[PDB]
Amino acid sequence: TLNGGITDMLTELANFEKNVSQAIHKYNAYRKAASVIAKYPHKIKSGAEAKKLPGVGTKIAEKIDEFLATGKLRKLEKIRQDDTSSSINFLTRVSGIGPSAARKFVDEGIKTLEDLRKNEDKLNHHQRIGLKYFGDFEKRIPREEMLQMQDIVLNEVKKVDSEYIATVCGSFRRGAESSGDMDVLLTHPSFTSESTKQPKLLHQVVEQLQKVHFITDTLSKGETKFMGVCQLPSKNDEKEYPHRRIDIRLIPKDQYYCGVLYFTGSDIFAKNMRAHALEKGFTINEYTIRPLGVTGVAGEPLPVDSEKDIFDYIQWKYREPKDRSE
DNA sequence: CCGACGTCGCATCAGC
DNA sequence: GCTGATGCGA
DNA sequence: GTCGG
Ligand SMILES: Cc1cn([C@H]2C[C@H](O)[C@@H](COP(=O)(O)NP(=O)(O)OP(=O)(O)O)O2)c(=O)[nH]c1=O
Ligand SMILES: [Mn+2]
Ligand SMILES: [Mn+2]
Ligand code: NA
Ligand code: NA
Repeated sequence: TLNGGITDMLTELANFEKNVSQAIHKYNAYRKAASVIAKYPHKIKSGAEAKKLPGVGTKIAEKIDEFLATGKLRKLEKIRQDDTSSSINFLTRVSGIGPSAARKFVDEGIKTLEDLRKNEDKLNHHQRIGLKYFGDFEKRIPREEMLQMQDIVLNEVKKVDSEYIATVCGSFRRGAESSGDMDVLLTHPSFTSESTKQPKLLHQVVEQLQKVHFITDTLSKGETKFMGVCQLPSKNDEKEYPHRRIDIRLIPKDQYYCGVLYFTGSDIFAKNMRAHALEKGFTINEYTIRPLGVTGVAGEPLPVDSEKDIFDYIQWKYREPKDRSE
């Protein structure tokens, strides 16, 4: 954490441009610069040194100079005491609330935590639940708790159909000592790129995980993606565990490796990999890696049978999950 | 300079 | 009801 | 905001 103050500054700038300015690319530029600096093994002595890194240009270099000299950045000081910006930035932290909904909520005077509670009738379902567990969602999950949840999910899954395979991707698979949520890839042999030989495949798993009071809430649900809330069971006389966000993704069994690559992350690592795939003339999603034609239009799925195979096509040495934490 | 910036799932709304 | 765009999220 | 070309 050598360059902690800097990466925080850029991350805060990223949040600003996303939530307030609604400038998504600026937001990704800051997050990209913060990431490349995050894994820079030196304590940066000057902006020009940082400018030697990709994703770090003139404007950020100048801001880094200002930060390194004063210990602060004036643009952020101004933003911090801007009440509208501070209000919008806050509302966006509630799940289901983005820059647009936050901005309009502020136009109605709804700009604090109680504002959201007394005006509960103005939220859709996602925002209602996202506010219901705002406090709990702020807490991280120690890896120890992640391990408990994986036993439950994997065993409950086993009980519905023993051919379900369930893998816990996300930062957990990246070996993080603490995660922000739980991410689960799911594969049943009846669901391939060829056919859905069984309906309700994901529904029945959600159903089972609700029966055991593991999944307490749903933010959204489809035939391939679930977004909701879970909770570890506490013993007698114990304070309850915080409610945890959970994501479940049903991906066609034969397209597992593109799926496990996608959901393992990190999100930036992905964005850099897929952007590199393009420069090599490939396009990767959670399903397939495919070549790009002479006209841009992608061709047929190339054969993939390992995580490493996808790294090969784009001329990248395989990086274990632990090393994708950009 | 400038075009492009990973890719896609669900909720939701506009328009028909 | 559907198609496509938009908002928010993975 | 950055950068390839
Ligand atoms: C949010 C998000 C996720 N993803 C992919 C990569 C993430 O690793 C994976 C899971 O989403 P997440 O749980 O929001 N990210 P996380 O598991 O990497 O980090 P954390 O430990 O939950 O905070 O999905 C993207 O590719 N773009 C995104 O914007
Ligand atoms: Mn996660
Ligand atoms: Mn997640
Ligand atoms: Na640079
Ligand atoms: Na949000």
